[PDB]
This record gives sequence, structure tokens and C-alpha cells, in this order.
Amino acid sequence: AAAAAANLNAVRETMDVLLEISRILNTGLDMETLSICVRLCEQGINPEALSSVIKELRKATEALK
Amino acid sequence: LVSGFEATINKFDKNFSAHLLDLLARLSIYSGMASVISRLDFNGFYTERLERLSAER
Amino acid sequence: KSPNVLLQNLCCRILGRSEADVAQQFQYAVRVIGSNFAPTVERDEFLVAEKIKKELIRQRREADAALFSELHRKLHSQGVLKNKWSILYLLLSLSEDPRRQPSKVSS
Repeated sequence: AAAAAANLNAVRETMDVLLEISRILNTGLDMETLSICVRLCEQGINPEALSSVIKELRKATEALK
Repeated sequence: LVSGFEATINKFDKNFSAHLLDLLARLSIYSGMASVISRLDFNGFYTERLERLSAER
Repeated sequence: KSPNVLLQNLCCRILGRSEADVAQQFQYAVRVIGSNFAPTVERDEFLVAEKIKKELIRQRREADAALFSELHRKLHSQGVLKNKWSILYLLLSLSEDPRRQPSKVSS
């Protein structure tokens, strides 16, 4: 719609603000991966649980390289 | 009997070591107050045997 | 959203591999998420904000700590995310202190 395109503007801004926050803290992730984690957090999630996954899945894919 | 000597001593030792680590732990959680531990092993022998096993999340 | 397939989208991004090929690694991911889905603490995005300021101040990158004070407002401004605490709680956990390299891409 139009008010549904105003919401897509409202999220493309936020995903970009969190990317500037992503690079000043030097995370290994980029805009696509970051776009998943906001959707998880909207439902409510444990970031103590999420961070242990990401340090594992990024650590165990250079054995398939 | 060593079912009346050594077994009882080991049972007491289990319970006593458990209570001793409990007491040292219950001071270490908050933060001289640490001087009670510092005196008791002045050599630093058994200075800390719990390395704090981890938990999920 | 429905979080069981949403975590499956996530493993398609980190891994470059097919999720129909490898599924053992995705099983370890469901192991940790669905045992503790809720955090062990309450919401305070204020306490986590004053440690990201405290992170850039101790490096003496003080121009970027005032840029960050402007980025922290914008997350409240839109309000399309219910827990703005968790997204910052997540980004602090994935951080590193490089002790080099300050640059900008804002605006």
C-alpha cells in the first residue's frame, strides 16, 4: 500500500541506524544478517542465547571452506 | 573396621569440604573482608578449587 | 513471525551452504534457543546505553561517542521494534575492541 510503504521506509531507516552502530562496534555481520535479527527481537528473544549461536555458526563454516 | 573408620571419615570429609566451599563461595559473591580467606590458606594451597562451571544462558 | 522457520532463514545467511544439505548444525542452534527463549533479566536499555558510551569514551574516541548519542535517539524515534533493549543487548555482545581504526559513514 502507501502506509505499508511508509512502514518500509520506517524500517529501512532503522536497519541503517543499527548498521552504523554495527560498524563502530565492529561486528562481523552485514545488512542482510542484521535484517533477520530485528524480526526475532520484535517477537521477543534472548540475546544471551542468540550470541552463542552466531559465534558458533561463524566458527564452524570455515571447516566447509 | 575400615567400615567404622575410613568410610565414616570419607563421608564426613565429603560433607565438610562441601560446606567449606559453600562458606568461601558465600563471601566471594559480594566483593578487609577477604582477609579471612587470605589467612586460612596463607600458602595459597587449595586457594580456589572452584573455577565456576558455566550455565546455559 | 514464527521463530522456528525464522531461525532457519538465519542459518541461510551465516552459512553460504544449503539448509537441505546440512541440518546437524541447525540442530545445535535450536538446542540453545529453545531451551532459554526468554532472557534471564528485565528490560533496561538505559544501562546498556551508558556502557556503549563508556566503551567509546575510554578509548578517547570522544567525537564518536557524541555521534552515538544521536544514533541512540533515532531507535526510539521510529518505534517499529518492541524491545529496543535487546537489539542493543545483542550488538554489545557481538562487539570487539580493535584498539585502532576510527572512521565514519553516517549520513
